[PDB]
Amino acid sequence: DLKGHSVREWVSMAGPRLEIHHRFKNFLRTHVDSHGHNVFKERISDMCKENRESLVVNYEDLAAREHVLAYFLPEAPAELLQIFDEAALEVVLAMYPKYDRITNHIHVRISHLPLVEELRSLRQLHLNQLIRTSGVVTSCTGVLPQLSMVKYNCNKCNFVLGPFCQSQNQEVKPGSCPECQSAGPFEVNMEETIYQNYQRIRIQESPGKVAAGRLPRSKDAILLADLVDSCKPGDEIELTGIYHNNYDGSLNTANGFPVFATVILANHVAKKDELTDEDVKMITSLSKDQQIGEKIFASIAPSIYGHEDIKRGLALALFGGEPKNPGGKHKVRGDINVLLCGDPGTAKSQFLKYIEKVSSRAIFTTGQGASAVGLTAYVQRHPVSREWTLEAGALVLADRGVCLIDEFDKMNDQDRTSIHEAMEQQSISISKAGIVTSLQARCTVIAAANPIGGRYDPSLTFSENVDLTEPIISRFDILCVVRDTVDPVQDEMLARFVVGSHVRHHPSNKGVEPLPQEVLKKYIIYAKERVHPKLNQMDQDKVAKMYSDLRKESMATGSIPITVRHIESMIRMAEAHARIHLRDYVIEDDVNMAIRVMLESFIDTQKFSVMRSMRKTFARYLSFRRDNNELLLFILKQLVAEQVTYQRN
Amino acid sequence: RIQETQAELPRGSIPRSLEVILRAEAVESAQAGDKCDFTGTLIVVPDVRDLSYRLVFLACCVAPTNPRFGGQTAESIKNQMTVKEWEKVFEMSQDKNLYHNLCTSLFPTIHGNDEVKRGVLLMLFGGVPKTTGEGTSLRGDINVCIVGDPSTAKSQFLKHVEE
Amino acid sequence: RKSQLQRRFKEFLRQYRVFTFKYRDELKRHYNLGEYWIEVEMEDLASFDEDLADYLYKQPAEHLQLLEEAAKEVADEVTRPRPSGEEVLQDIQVMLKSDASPSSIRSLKSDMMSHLVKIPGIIIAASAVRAKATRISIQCRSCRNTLTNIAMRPGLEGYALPRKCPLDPYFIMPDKCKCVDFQTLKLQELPDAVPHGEMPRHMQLYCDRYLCDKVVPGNRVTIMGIYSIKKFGLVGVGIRSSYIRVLGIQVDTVSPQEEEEFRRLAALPNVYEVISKSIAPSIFGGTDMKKAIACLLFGGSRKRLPDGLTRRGDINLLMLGDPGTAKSQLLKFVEKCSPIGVYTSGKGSSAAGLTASVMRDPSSRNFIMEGGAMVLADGGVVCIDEFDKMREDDRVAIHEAMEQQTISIAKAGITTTLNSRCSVLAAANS
Amino acid sequence: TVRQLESMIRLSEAMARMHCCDEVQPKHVKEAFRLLNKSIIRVETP
DNA sequence: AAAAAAAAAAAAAAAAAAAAAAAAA
DNA sequence: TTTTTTTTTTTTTTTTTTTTTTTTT
Ligand SMILES: Nc1ncnc2c1ncn2[C@@H]1O[C@H](COP(=O)(O)OP(=O)(O)OP(=O)(O)O)[C@@H](O)[C@H]1O
Ligand SMILES: Nc1ncnc2c1ncn2[C@@H]1O[C@H](COP(=O)(O)OP(=O)(O)O)[C@@H](O)[C@H]1O
Ligand SMILES: Nc1ncnc2c1ncn2[C@@H]1O[C@H](COP(=O)(O)OP(=O)(O)O)[C@@H](O)[C@H]1O
Ligand SMILES: [Mg+2]
Ligand SMILES: [Mg+2]
Ligand SMILES: [Mg+2]
Ligand SMILES: [Zn+2]
Ligand SMILES: [Zn+2]
Repeated sequence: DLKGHSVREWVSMAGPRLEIHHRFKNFLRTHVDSHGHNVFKERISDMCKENRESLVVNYEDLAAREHVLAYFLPEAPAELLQIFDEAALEVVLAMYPKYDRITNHIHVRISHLPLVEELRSLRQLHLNQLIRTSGVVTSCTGVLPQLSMVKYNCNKCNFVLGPFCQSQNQEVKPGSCPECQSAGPFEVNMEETIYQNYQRIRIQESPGKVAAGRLPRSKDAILLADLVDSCKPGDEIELTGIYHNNYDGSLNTANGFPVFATVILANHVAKKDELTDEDVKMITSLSKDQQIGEKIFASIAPSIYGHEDIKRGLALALFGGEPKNPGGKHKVRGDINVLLCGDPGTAKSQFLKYIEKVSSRAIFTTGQGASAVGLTAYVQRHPVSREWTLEAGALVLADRGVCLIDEFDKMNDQDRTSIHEAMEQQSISISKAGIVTSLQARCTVIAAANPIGGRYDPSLTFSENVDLTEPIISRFDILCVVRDTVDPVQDEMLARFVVGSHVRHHPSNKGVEPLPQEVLKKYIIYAKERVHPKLNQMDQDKVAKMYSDLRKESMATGSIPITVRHIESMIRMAEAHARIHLRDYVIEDDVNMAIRVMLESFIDTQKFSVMRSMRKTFARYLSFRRDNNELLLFILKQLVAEQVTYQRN
Repeated sequence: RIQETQAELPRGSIPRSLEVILRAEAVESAQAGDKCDFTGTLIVVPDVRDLSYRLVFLACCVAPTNPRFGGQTAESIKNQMTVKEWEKVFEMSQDKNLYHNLCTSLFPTIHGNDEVKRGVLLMLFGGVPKTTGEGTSLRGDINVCIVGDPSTAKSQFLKHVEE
Repeated sequence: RKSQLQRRFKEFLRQYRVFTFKYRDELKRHYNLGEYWIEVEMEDLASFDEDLADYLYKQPAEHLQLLEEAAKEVADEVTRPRPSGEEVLQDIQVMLKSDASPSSIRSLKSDMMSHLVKIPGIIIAASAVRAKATRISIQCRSCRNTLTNIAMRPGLEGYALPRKCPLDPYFIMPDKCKCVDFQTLKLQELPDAVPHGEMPRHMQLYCDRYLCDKVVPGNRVTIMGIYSIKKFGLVGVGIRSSYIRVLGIQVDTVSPQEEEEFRRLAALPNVYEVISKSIAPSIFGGTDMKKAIACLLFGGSRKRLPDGLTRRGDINLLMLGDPGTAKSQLLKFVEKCSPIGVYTSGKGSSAAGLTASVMRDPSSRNFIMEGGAMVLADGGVVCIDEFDKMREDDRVAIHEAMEQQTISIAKAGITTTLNSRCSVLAAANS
Repeated sequence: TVRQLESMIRLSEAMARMHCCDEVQPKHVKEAFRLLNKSIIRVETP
């Protein structure tokens, strides 16, 4: 239909306007599919059923069926899109006549626009055109209510004025009221006015796409009444919208050039990136595998070789225990805090990052200030929103999740106090400006740290070769002492692992089976939300005798003793292990495994001599579920290492 | 916004900055930190009424002050070059012992310290950055540190690399 | 007609029963007490006349005015006979509450504007009580006539003076205008409801006559109000900052029968034993320690001699032991059981100092008192864990406070002595 | 530690880049290993 | 006892939100 | 006369520097 003088003026005329209207209606009715007969039929049906008041329209099919309309679309998006909305409204009414009571309007969204540009490539030539870009949302305000159909109220004669439709370009100015013909001030009439949601976001170039010697560019976009809340800061989004320019933006103010600000009137948003059913069958299907414990323990941080015990501890921490407060006066936490202390170059931060990735409501912070959110609460005006807000500490943000703390031994005094408070009383008390409040932070703390001097020395007990006071360490349920000891076989294996990773992740090329990560987190969700094991089958006799023996042995030597909190931690870990298997009743094997883990941690926290003392004295407990091959391999490795040391000295 | 070059700075004076203005086509040819030559016209912009004027440069073209190539992917860079430049580059690529030649040429005035020269050369080249399936970023740029007694030509290595 | 709606509200107030008429008697007692306000349960209104409640939910602005007028008339009808000097009837603020579960702040879209909305939150700032005019009088400058009783709209809605009796000849007489209390609060979304990676949203609350200072920053609150925008003489275009008109506030977290219960509980021969075994039942052993903690909880008696000197009556207890014994648990119970109690560590707590501090706001130049655990715990118990790891300033401060019960602070602005009458229960390791 | 393996891989990559080679031959790995070994210095003491 | 690092004070700059007055037509 | 743009003022916050204080050899 190429004809005339101006594209926008061509659509402006009533003739082609109605021609396009009816052609688009016929396209909606007739364009069916290759095989999905009348996609728009079920589309509109679903939209009306959920009351979505929107219609995403692919550009490819619209161009195929009606090439003229698709060509006209990007040149003058406003008029074509308004016509499409008008057409779709009556199409919906024909399909759903009663739906006319709902929103009295339908929005048309267009997706898969062929030509996609970048924020740095925007030019004046793109003014007033439908354009598709990609970017990261760097800021987003609240859902501000914007005037849609105002009804100003004349003061002198108290007569409400008719609906003056609000334009996104200019603020509406009322004339003189028809009744008393007064051009007075007038005021909005909120009760009779109708509004529309108005959100303002900023979209910046993806850092992975910016060139070497260039900085990312940003553009402001306006989401209106249905795209609101479709984005959050940090989202990678494909945005299709109108590169609008003419609202009020012109630096006519002194000391200013005739520049024009630009905002993208958003028309479609697509984020480029868990309440299911019948997956309970899936989770239960492998829950009865009878060896799922090994599978899950091997399915943690698959990019980290070895460190199986650390992976087991992290699994137990993930599934968690059972918080219980007998009466209301004995608060016992159901969490399993974990501390990984080890010499550098052992992938502790890798474990913390994996937990960040795999666990919902999981936040990451560092002892240094290099983390986005700090450990301590405070109140201030947020730098980007300029609004006075109570910045709760990181621990609070992970109220029911996981807080990962890297560089646990490099915190501030106030950071140490805050972590102590959170770990002890499971809450934070703020009295900073005038906010005398106490908000609870029931987080599981997974911490990573290096030993004093950069190397862990087994000749010294754990509590003394770490820059942490005894009270802090006393609140961790598992202590993992990661040691980097020279071992040719393990060194070769790890070298092969990492070098193969490097090979496989080159830009050009871009004893059980671990569960897929998505299914692993589904399993974690279901177990952590549904099964609540009760320890009605624990053998009090065995636990009591074990505790008494450990007390006697630890006090027989000048070593850190065993205390009640160790029994508490063993109970929590047994409950967590039961939760992994969804037993709903802690079983003898669960208790034995929890004892194994707790004794391993407690023994490894001891000095070198006491290490062997307690190993030999309690080897039976520490060998539970540890087959003969593992112990034999460990002993052979010890013997050959002794031989090597004798050789090379 | 630009500022005066170091060579032009008179004794004991801060650099001068005059905000140049770019228009269509040549609207992003200059990036922060680049040494650029701007060709155009000096103009006055106003900042009963008062005539307060400020000088501002309006540039009709922007080009690098010291062009690298006389003429981003490997082939694109290759075509960016002239015939003679590519002849030189290909010749040195086939030049056996190019390692020592680069070491000597890059640091002619620094005696010995072959290891540090090799380190900074490999630094100038660097590794290959990579991205993991989980999204982890594999660092592909090598850093270097130099520690030792004074007058060991450390700041000289830094200045060589900078210049 | 609106008169019919007000009549129906009058009938609901006068004749709603439960027998006893709750609201009639509530009006009687409140007006006699001078409260001049009532708390109307939304569900009772809906049950008695569901149309009224639906109207309130759809058009709160004028229906609440009708309800207030009806309540005023009913109060007059129930308490008209008054002594000379106060017979003038008093308007009545009508707070309304309901059991409906609150709606998350994220659901306050544009559509809910001007509807009655119930949302939860945490108040992070409260402004001082001020004066807003409900009835103003304007006097012409030229003719000096008066236009008394110019009705003023509630909420953040100013008013434009008349232009014609010169032009704009009117000025406001402060001495003749009636005003009421006024306050603005900042409500943040509850941190639990905030999505994982997401900023907390905000809202601005506007209180009224008797709602002012019913909350203090830090309270966890449920607010039922009218979602409203500012109305002040009319790249974002046509955006009017939105706020909530507070109508009902619920702050989340002794009868004579209970007094007699306490009397008989004390009279028991073994009251001491039952109290001793009734503090840390979960914790095993340490009967003497539990008895001592009960004694600390009840405290001695403060004595002020005729010379004015004071003898503290609050017991201070210390517990040194190995880190195995349940003593931090004991402190947690004590802070959970004492009438006024606060748990803290030796180095204060998380963004909550131990002892009070005084700083002068360089801009407003006031004397801001940032209260530590001690002053907050006045008249109660402070449970200090890791009591051996204080800081020198705090060590001296507690040195003074535990004996004198007062913290003396003198800054570049002023000298003062905050009253910290707290019983200290300290835990420590060797 | 393993970070030295990362450094060795990166140095081999840079060595390959120097000659504009497309695959890291063993000679580049040998040169990177030699340089990194020299960078390590023994802590002599009386 | 003296130096190195950290914390707090204090002063200057910026945003900005709103009320009032002078200049323009 | 009536609007409008500016003018201020009145708060508040933020950033740099300096000074003061705390910890270590
Ligand atoms: N067991 C392992 N399996 C796989 N890769 C490993 C393993 N141990 C170390 N690496 C790799 O070696 C490098 C060093 O690990 P990483 O950077 O996580 O150190 P770290 O333990 O966090 O040290 P630090 O305490 O210094 O922060 C990483 O590239 C990591 O992928
Ligand atoms: N091996 C060397 N060969 C050539 N010049 C050297 C050498 N070592 C030191 N110098 C000279 O010594 C001067 C001072 O060295 P400099 O780099 O300032 O010491 P530092 O590393 O302590 O800063 C330099 O100007 C440099 O020319
Ligand atoms: N006598 C006891 N009765 C009941 N529980 C105890 C007893 N002693 C210790 N515990 C348990 O041991 C754990 C350690 O107690 P805690 O008060 O944290 O020690 P500390 O005060 O040294 O930190 C607590 O969780 C507590 O439940
Ligand atoms: Mg690390
Ligand atoms: Mg130097
Ligand atoms: Mg303790
Ligand atoms: Zn009128
Ligand atoms: Zn008059």
